Amino acid sequence: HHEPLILTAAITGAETTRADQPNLPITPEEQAKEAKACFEAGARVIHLHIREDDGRPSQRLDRFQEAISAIREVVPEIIIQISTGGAVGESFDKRLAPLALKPEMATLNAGTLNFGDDIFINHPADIIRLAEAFKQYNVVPEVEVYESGMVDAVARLIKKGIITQNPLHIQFVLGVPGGMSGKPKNLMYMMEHLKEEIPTATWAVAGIGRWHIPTSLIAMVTGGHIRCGFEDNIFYHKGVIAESNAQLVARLARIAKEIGRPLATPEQAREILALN
Amino acid sequence: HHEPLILTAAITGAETTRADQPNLPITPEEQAKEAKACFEAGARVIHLHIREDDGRPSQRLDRFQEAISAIREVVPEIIIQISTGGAVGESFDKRLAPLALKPEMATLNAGTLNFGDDIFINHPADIIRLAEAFKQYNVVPEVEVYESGMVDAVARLIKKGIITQNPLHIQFVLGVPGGMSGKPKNLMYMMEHLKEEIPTATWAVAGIGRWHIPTSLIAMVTGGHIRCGFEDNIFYHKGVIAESNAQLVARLARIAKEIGRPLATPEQAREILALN
Amino acid sequence: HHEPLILTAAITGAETTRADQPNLPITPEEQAKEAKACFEAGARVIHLHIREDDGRPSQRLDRFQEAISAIREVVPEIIIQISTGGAVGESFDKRLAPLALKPEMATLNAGTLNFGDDIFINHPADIIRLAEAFKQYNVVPEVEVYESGMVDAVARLIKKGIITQNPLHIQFVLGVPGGMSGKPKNLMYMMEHLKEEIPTATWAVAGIGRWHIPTSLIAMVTGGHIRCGFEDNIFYHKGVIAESNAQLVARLARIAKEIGRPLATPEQAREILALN
Amino acid sequence: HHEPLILTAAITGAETTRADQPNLPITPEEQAKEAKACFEAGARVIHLHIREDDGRPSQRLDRFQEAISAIREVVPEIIIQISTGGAVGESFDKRLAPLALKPEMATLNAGTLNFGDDIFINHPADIIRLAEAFKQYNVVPEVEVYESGMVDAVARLIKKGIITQNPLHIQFVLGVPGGMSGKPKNLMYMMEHLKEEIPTATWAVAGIGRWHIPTSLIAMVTGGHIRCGFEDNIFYHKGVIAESNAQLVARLARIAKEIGRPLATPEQAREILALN
Ligand SMILES: [Mg+2]
Ligand SMILES: [Mg+2]
Ligand SMILES: [Mg+2]
Ligand SMILES: [Mg+2]
Ligand SMILES: [Zn+2]
Ligand SMILES: [Zn+2]
Ligand SMILES: [Zn+2]
Ligand SMILES: [Zn+2]
Repeated sequence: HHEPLILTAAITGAETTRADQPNLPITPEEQAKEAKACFEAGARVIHLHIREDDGRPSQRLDRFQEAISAIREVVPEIIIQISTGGAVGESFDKRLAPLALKPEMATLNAGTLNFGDDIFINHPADIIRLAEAFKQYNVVPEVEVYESGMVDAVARLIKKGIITQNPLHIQFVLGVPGGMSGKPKNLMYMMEHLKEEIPTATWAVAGIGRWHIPTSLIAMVTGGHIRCGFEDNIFYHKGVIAESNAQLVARLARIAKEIGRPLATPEQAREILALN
Repeated sequence: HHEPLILTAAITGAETTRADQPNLPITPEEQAKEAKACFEAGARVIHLHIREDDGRPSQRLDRFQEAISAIREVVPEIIIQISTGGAVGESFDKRLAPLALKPEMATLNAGTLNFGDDIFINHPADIIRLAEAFKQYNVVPEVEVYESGMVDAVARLIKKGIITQNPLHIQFVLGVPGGMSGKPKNLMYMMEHLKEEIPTATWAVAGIGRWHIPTSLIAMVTGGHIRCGFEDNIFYHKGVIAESNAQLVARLARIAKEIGRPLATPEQAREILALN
Repeated sequence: HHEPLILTAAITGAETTRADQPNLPITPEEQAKEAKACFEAGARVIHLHIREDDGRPSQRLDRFQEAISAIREVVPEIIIQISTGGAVGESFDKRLAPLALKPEMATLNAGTLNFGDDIFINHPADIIRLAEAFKQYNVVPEVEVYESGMVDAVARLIKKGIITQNPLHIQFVLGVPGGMSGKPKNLMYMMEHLKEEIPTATWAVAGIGRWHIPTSLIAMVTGGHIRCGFEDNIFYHKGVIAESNAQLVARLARIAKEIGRPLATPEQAREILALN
Repeated sequence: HHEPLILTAAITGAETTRADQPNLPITPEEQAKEAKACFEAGARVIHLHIREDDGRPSQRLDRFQEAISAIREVVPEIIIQISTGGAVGESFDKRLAPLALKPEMATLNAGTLNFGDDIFINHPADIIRLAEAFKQYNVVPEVEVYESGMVDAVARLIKKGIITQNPLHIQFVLGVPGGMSGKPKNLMYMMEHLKEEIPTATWAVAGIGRWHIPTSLIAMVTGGHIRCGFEDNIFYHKGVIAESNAQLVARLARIAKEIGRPLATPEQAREILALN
């Protein structure tokens, strides 16, 4: 718990509505304002989904460029990580295309799983073509794993030379209905499983909904990094809607200050994530 | 390791070929002969997939009835458990239909996962309609779980009253490329996770390929039950093709005898699995 | 994590020196002042060792009565838990005798271990006669466990009817040089091992030195209770001396408030610990 | 699980009686006969305690030399590992002295624990002087661990350069009343904890009494080595006395042959244990 802590803010996502979370940033300007407040509260990475002005999820490259430019202009030092997951059911071609904008980092979903009432599909041949696109556009991946078997699947892609990023950054996404939950036994199992299978990988955790607090506090004291935000959780407390993404980031920064864990500077975040 | 041991023989499966495993039983008569040898070697359950005479996987109800009748006639006491998984890619309607034959037991796959180069699809709405069909035809399920999150998903179906079977029998299917592996850390994690989430559930393990021996020896001494067979593993030793499914069953029976774990009688197997 | 949190303050101990920790309470008056400040900061239990005015550890019943009375006079709501461990090397007769003062609670050390440069001795026959004295004097024990095997040893005393207290309160004491450390894998293992062996037991954790923060944050989100204080840790941060025991308690209360875990009232602490 | 398996036979011990186990070897001639039968059954190490002709435990160097010479004369290939634990209650000077006989290997008990009705004492200063005697006499240690905290204590002696043996061989001694039990969760925890704290250490497990089978089957498939014998367990099955130590060794050799795990040759056992 003395190693620097990287906080990611997943500020928008594909499914959160403005009716449930009135402070949900939808436009590039709203997303830039939120990103500045999150950076000042301690966030070093923004996990970015884009929306049309009507709130529907978007995959348009011009809209992604608009949001990336707006965020970059308010906080040049923040790391802008784009989502290649998008909205469940979106075509894989549309999910892959924004890598052509050459972001510093982007997500790489490592498997298929039932996801609420639907299926989040990542066909093995599509995972390989996405992994190949990361190499061609020189984008560093954040590999998203929702279950134990996805760690093994990623290890096999490393062994075959399909994923060559080293060190590799994994994010455990815990709490999806259909995926592994965020209970402490599970996060401890996952970090130890990852250490066995991909020994040099670094990791972060996203705890959906009620799992935000248990995943965050374990990650605090096990060297992991943490994601928070409206994409994953709109509540500050049970039954109490959050005021902003920055409010969620600031609580994690306050707990890190209480326990003496320093927040990573932008330079340290880029060094840990091998973005230089 | 003093509790009775139930051995399941998965004798055929959907993908194993006769060229790789010349002793693969394909016809109902061949499957009955294998089932008798497996029963005499210690198996109390047969996990049944059917094939056409040309070796292609089948879902025909008349072919399922032919195989069930042939096995029943050689060993009336064996438990015949039919597969509702079938061949990856088969239509869900064809996978569900054989429950109408009212077998004593059948498999119920609890989630979707990448499975080798393809996806084994179990849409959440199809899992619910299959669970409903088990109730209507008074069939006891064996719930197949390939990942941690599938245990939580099954617990939510129990909470909603969609799965009412109690005690419920779970089988951990470990070693699929895309699913959780069969390493000892994983089987220990899964039995403890299941005890937390579905405390009265019983369990078995199927260790695909190289995971057959590690899963079997852990299950031996943790009270679990074991599945073996050509569907999951065609080798008796690394690089040494097995002579029969009964050879694989007999090794497990010999190890159980060495350590003093009794094999379940047919009556004990039916009592543990709540088939009476 | 809405379950009430009981904070224990171990304010003095037997070995801490005022040379290392200038604000260590030594006398009954100093201990009463600290106990009131700890109670106001959120502590519901004081774990009490006594000292002579010169700072030497004491086992005298008149001195224990002086300290108990001084604390009760200024903060009657707090639970005063006396130590039967005392200073390593103390005679077992002197360690047992203060149970005759009929405190609400007292510690019951469940095994022997190397403890720094010495041995903390708890002979099996002495553990049994101490367990019998808890029954004789109607005192509730807090059972101190430093290793996995002490949980099994306590389970055997329960089976034999030597310990009949139900529910039983266990405290994991982690970080002793010679005992189990406070790394997160260990505290997760211990709570799970205790759930298997003594399913109805409640638990707390004391994290010695550098293990204070990792044990506290894991206990926060797993339903455990927490001990802090100069007996276990004199530092607020690595290389930063704590200002008082109440400063350590207040940090835990602030983290609990951040995450929405309520602090137990005195009535709830007595109900959970079965002190009524 | 193709890694060679080293079997140790702990043939006599200090406490086993011929009244409970009529075929217990007591004299040097009896111990030599048993050692040859154990070697032929697959054992590569003899863990040696000596007795007087009346069955009383001994620490005499002339009696140790008699037993070592008798075993070497009939089976020179076996590794003779002497006990420095001896009978609980024995003086530390008498326990250390036989290292002057310059055996190939000897045990090094890494902590104190309650042991049945007594205490097995290993004062921290005595552990250090024993570690120094291993260097003085050029003997390789087998470090005996009964609890998690003993692994940390050994790691601290390595850090201080008190133990310089590399690779270090640890034996987990599980099932002592007072020590960690041999349940599968515990052996999995211990091998993983040892991998975190002493990454290059090799390990074996001794499962006392009823824990012999669960520890052996887990070690079989996790790369560990196994100890068996009358010192730890006199029963072949629950309520079935073992016929000899070689009968216990032969069962482990049969299970290893069933699963395809080779037994170490004497040369491989000396290479793995760094005895050349
Ligand atoms: Mg949708
Ligand atoms: Mg706002
Ligand atoms: Mg196919
Ligand atoms: Mg044949
Ligand atoms: Zn996303
Ligand atoms: Zn099948
Ligand atoms: Zn104390
Ligand atoms: Zn011994």
